[PDB]
Amino acid sequence: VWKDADTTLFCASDAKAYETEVHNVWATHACVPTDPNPQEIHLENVTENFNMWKNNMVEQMHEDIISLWDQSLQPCVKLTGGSVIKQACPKISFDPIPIHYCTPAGYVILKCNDKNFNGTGPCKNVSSVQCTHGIKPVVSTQLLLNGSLAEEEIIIRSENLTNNAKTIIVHLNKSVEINCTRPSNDIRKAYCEINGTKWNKVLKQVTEKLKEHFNNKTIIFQPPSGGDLEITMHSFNCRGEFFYCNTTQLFNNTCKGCNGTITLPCKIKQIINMWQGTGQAMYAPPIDGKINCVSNITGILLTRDGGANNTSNETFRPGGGDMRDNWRSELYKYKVVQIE
Ligand SMILES: O=C(O)CN1CCN(C(=O)N2C[C@H](CO)C[C@H](C(=O)Nc3ccc(Cl)c(F)c3)C2)CC1
Ligand SMILES: *[C@@H]1O[C@H](CO)[C@@H](O)[C@H](O)[C@H]1NC(C)=O
Ligand SMILES: *[C@@H]1O[C@H](CO)[C@@H](O)[C@H](O)[C@H]1NC(C)=O
Ligand SMILES: *[C@@H]1O[C@H](CO)[C@@H](O)[C@H](O)[C@H]1NC(C)=O
Ligand SMILES: *[C@@H]1O[C@H](CO)[C@@H](O)[C@H](O)[C@H]1NC(C)=O
Ligand SMILES: *[C@@H]1O[C@H](CO)[C@@H](O)[C@H](O)[C@H]1NC(C)=O
Ligand SMILES: *[C@@H]1O[C@H](CO)[C@@H](O)[C@H](O)[C@H]1NC(C)=O
Ligand SMILES: *[C@@H]1O[C@H](CO)[C@@H](O)[C@H](O)[C@H]1NC(C)=O
Ligand SMILES: *[C@@H]1O[C@H](CO)[C@@H](O)[C@H](O)[C@H]1NC(C)=O
Ligand SMILES: *[C@@H]1O[C@H](CO)[C@@H](O)[C@H](O)[C@H]1NC(C)=O
Ligand SMILES: *[C@@H]1O[C@H](CO)[C@@H](O)[C@H](O)[C@H]1NC(C)=O
Repeated sequence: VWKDADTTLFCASDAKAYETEVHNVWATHACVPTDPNPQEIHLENVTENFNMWKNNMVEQMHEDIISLWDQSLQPCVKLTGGSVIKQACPKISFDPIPIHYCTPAGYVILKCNDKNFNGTGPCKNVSSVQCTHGIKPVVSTQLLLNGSLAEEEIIIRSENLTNNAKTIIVHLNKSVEINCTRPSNDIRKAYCEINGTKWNKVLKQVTEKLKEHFNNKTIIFQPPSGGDLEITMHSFNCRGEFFYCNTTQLFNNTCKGCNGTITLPCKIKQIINMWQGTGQAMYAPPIDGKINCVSNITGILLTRDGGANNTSNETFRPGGGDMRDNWRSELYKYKVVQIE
């Protein structure tokens, strides 16, 4: 037997001693080797309750990535509320590795295997594990990149869909590749390429889903409605440089003559509004050469518009901000229980 519980966890990863990539370096000195012979035990006829939106694993993971980034990203200037900390800003090596989260002696992780699980509520196929799977801690906005895929249909996730303040995580079942380049030799201009057909058909499918959850209303996509660039743009980090990308072309409800390659305009930014805590950080101009990342779009962060009850439509805008949602998109199937 086992009661819901909250303990300190420990991490595991196959990081490399000689690799100077920051994620490996942090995982070398903060985690242990991954479990060599894992084994999950299936709890026969057991039904368990899960709550992805009220899970402490997420906060512990969040703290980890805040520390990783605090030890690894070295901005030339940092401007946190009166503080103006200055320091050398060498260009660093950057590429996330999977991180496992593991329970201490006396606790275990239950793993929801219900292929249509939405994150909250009950779960009939429950298995126990000592460690989560390898989770890449990919920091980004608007789009979830390089995560897992939904096992069956496209899953919709929300602490409470009725409430229009709580964010709507969409879990795709078919990844969409995003290919972003800063060509070699204005060195701050860059662009991401997406297959239109692939994208647009997926967005169609997403529309289907949202309609079912909203009395099959009219579903409208629009770009953010004000805010800072980290919010109005799809932001992420590629090879250490902060890419901001305009995603207006993706939320074009019109799509006809739009089945080709979608090129979204992007810029690398040196001054960013940080996500760890309040403050600004200045980095040095970008490295030379063809800076590129090819990534899987695996989920979308939506925020539904308020004050529409009295109409026949529901409009959604891409909506990042709280990184804890990124972690939630992989941790949704897990929960810690104190063993009895
Ligand atoms: O705990 C919370 O809910 C808020 N925390 C307290 C302090 N924070 C903020 O003030 N902001 C506000 C600001 C715009 O308003 C955008 C910030 C952001 O996400 N920047 C960002 C930088 C680099 C990358 Cl690659 C990226 F994907 C995103 C989030 C952080 C979270
Ligand atoms: C429960 O999950 C497992 C994966 O761990 C998979 O075989 C299937 O979805 C379920 N199996 C049984 C026997 O219920
Ligand atoms: C998730 O499933 C539960 C039923 O187990 C339901 O109560 C809840 O409303 C669902 N949430 C979403 C977003 O589908
Ligand atoms: C991208 O998606 C494909 C299939 O959807 C998968 O095989 C591949 O591993 C993914 N790439 C990354 C970097 O996760
Ligand atoms: C993904 O789920 C949708 C329903 O939202 C379904 O129509 C589609 O066929 C699924 N795609 C795959 C590859 O399972
Ligand atoms: C709008 O929708 C919310 C949630 O469905 C509801 O509580 C509220 O009464 C509705 N209308 C107004 C005018 O607030
Ligand atoms: C979900 O949100 C709606 C709108 O704010 C609210 O009326 C309802 O009570 C909420 N449900 C829960 C369980 O908090
Ligand atoms: C990504 O784009 C670059 C330039 O647009 C191209 O050279 C490269 O082949 C592309 N890679 C993939 C996997 O599409
Ligand atoms: C784009 O997507 C379609 C449909 O998924 C696929 O058939 C095609 O090979 C992809 N690439 C190009 C260049 O059209
Ligand atoms: C994205 O591009 C459109 C036009 O293509 C522009 O009107 C919009 O302002 C751009 N987004 C931002 C955040 O500047
Ligand atoms: C996604 O995975 C690919 C392959 O490992 C990597 O090249 C790319 O940098 C990743 N994207 C991000 C944003 O981490």
